[PDB]
Amino acid sequence: GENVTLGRVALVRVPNEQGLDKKGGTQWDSTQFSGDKIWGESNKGSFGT
Amino acid sequence: QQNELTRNGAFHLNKENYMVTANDEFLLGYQVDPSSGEVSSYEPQPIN
Repeated sequence: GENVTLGRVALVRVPNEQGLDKKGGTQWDSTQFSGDKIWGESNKGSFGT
Repeated sequence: QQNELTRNGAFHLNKENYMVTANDEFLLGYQVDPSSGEVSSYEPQPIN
């Protein structure tokens, strides 16, 4: 009966999503036109849930 | 001053949050205040 939080999922938003470069397997990476990866939680500020 | 006229509206954002075209060419627009009404300054400048 020990209910403990193990972490929380990280959510990444880039200013220019169109500029993300396409890797394989429905994945992307940050590039110089995509901006820098903005690390944030979910449901905070401009991030979704 | 160095601006060119176009018609297509395929715009997007860049890393600096400037509305640009596909070629990373910056759009121009009028400066209006958050409380202003009509155009305040008629000299165009990039939209932020």
